[PDB]
Amino acid sequence: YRKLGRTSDQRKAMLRDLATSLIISERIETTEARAKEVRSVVEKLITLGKKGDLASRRNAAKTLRNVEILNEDETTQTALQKLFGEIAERYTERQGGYTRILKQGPRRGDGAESVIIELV
Amino acid sequence: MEAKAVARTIRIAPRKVRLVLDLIRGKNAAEAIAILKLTNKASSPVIEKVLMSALANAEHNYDMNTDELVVKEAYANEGPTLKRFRPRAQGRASAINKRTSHITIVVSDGKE
Amino acid sequence: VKRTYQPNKRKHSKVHGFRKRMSTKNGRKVLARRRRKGRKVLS
Amino acid sequence: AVPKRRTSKTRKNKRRTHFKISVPGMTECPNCGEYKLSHRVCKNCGSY
RNA sequence: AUGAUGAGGUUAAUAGGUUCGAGGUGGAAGCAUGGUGACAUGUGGAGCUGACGAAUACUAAUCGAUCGAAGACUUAAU
RNA sequence: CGCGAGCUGGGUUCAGAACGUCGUGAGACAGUUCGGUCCCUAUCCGUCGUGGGCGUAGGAAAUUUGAGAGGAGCUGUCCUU
RNA sequence: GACAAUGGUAGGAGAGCGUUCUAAGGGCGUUGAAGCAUGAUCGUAAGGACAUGUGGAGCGCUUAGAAGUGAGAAUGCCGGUGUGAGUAGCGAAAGACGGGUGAGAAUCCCGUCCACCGAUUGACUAAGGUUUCCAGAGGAAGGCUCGUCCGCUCUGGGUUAGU
RNA sequence: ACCGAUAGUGAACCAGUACCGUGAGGGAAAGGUGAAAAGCACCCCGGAAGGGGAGUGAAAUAGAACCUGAAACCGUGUGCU
RNA sequence: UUAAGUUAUUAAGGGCGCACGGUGGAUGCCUUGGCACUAGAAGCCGAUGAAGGACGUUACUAACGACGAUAUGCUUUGGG
Repeated sequence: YRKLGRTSDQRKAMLRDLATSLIISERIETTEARAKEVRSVVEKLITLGKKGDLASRRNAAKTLRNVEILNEDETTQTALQKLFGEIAERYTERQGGYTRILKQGPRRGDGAESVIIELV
Repeated sequence: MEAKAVARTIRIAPRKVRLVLDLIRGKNAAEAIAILKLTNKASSPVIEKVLMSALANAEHNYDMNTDELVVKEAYANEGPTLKRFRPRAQGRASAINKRTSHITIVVSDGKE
Repeated sequence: VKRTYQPNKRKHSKVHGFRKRMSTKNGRKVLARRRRKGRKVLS
Repeated sequence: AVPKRRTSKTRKNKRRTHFKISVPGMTECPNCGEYKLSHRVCKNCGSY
């Protein structure tokens, strides 16, 4: 696995805040190495959502930050409720995948390979 | 007929701008735009702005066919520098050269 | 590390400055020498 | 630590012959737009 | 280190994911029972598991572009 | 008395202090004793690895020959005779 | 016309070449002076011409005066300009994403999440600093990167006491 | 038979002034558009800077860093290698 | 064809020569300013408040000159 230029806890906190925001907005723009590594994080977290039992509800809350989505008609679900409720219903037949990585050009301040990671 | 444009006193240093400027010379005007849009150097939005200006002086001032033009000359001269200082250690300053460039590309169709 | 010249608006005006130079003859000498250079600020 | 001699104009230019830069990918976007970088999705002025 | 080297690039198992393992940890949560309790026992070698193994095209190895030979004379046998 | 732009700094020529000794003295000894700042981003050569270029009279892929060069090279004990 | 001499440092002697100025004489110049650049020219030397560009107003020559009169060296002085070298560095530290802004955003704004200080990186208040304070506006330079931001720049404001 | 802008006063330039020092004190660098500002109306590229035209002027590589622009240095081309 | 032998073509880059640029401010010419003097004056004021300054004063105002509240000037006599 990749270390991403950070400590064991700075990488862990970065990687579950980057996996939460890819549940909120369903497509986020990051760098290429940070999307290679949150790829295996959120795909292991949709696997917990396809189960849907209480024991893996407790395991998806190991990872997900406490973020509240403002959904339509002013209703608010959490990112834990949105993982087992919407993404879990979309991929209940698909046996893998769940994300893609679309490469883009370098940034301006860096030569950082920009990447959109989407949720498919 | 030739069409030229210059960019005087561009704050990018002359060594840093002659890297990307060696990539586009001798090449036709259409693909030289595509090289300057894809290299991630700092100079690539600046030479591209000058290559836009010389292709525009060809179509407007000299009525050339801008579809078939080739970059003849693509050089960068030294401009006046800005001599800055820098405090290092034990009261001892060291000079920093803020170099500037005169970027010049000329474009033609090879006919007289 | 504490440097020299910890500033003080009272002491600077009282060991230097005009009413102190004028109080002694050798301080009117430093005023006459700065009037002769054309020095813009005295004292 | 310090250079005992100056490098000439000839020796300096022999050193930086590999101090170059490469041309990039430059693949066409067949849907619409200008040349995109190879294996990349476009953002502006293209349909990839 | 870089680049080189090697495995692959859809006619594809290259990597990830998924599925099944191996090894590791040592009995998950929830529930039930017992105990006034702290806790025990059952459910149950249980859950969990980074690099390891196998399977699987689910995702990504797109479309493309560049380079690359035309075989010199001389004499000798043939 | 190989090797400090590879390392330590115990030894010693630094400023402190003390004894012995010498000098009227300030001091001194080459007598002791305690303490006492070790700078350098490697240009060239040379070395340890590693690429690119070109040549090898067609261009490639693969297997090799070895001109050469380098590495290795020590020894005890015991038992039979 | 013979004959003879001619390595050379301290050093001695001799003869010169250029430089600026002066005097007299004689001149040359917008039909392009001095400079500058180039050239395959001449003289034994220091040097002298000529041609052609550039250049846009002065300057040669002869004789004789005068000297701030000749540079490669002084760890010279003052200017530029390299080399090292695209090398060292970029000054303690956690950010991430979305939205927005715009010629342009890893850095600007907003939002959420995360993280850090918390006998303090929190509040006051002296000294000291002087306008940095506040609004718009700007992006040359300054900011060790960027910049649409700023303690920067531009314009206009802002400090009220019987206690 | 004084100086011509590294000279001549430190100072030909809003000089004992920026600046330095706690203070006495120390102390710079920085002249030249053209005859005349006639100082480039308009057009094009660009966010702007900058350019390319057009125009003024005897001249605009006289464009406000503006008389000439030497070398070091930086380039781009090449003929022979 | 096979031998045997000879000689190229390559320039990543470099060198020399040439051409064209850029930087840079030497040089040429120029002078507002200095330098050394000559001749003729004169030399030093102030409690009636000096030399020096500080703040001010123009329609717009930063600085410098100029002048102080009668302030980017007033009166008067003469030039013009």
